[PDB]
Amino acid sequence: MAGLTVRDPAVDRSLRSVFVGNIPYEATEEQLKDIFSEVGPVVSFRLVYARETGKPKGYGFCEYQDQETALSAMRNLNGREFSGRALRVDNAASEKNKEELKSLGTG
Repeated sequence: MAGLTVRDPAVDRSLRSVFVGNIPYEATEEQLKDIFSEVGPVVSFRLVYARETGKPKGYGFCEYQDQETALSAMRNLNGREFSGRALRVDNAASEKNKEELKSLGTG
């Protein structure tokens, strides 16, 4: 990306992570797992839900094993209908999407 030396590995992790939205409340993390695996190898992922009934908020994130694989998700999954809801997949490293993660309370 920048082409600069980075000592913080969290930067590369953020770059290879994406922010996923428009997730059906009927969808599970296991269903999302499959959706993510269609793109490529995955490190981690989470679906954020309301701490009450358990109903998903429809937002989460996915960490891929490669930054280009994460970009492939942004290419493929972003705008792709998932059980009625067209998924939004952005770069988690983006300030806006990080603030969205803060709103979700993921860190």
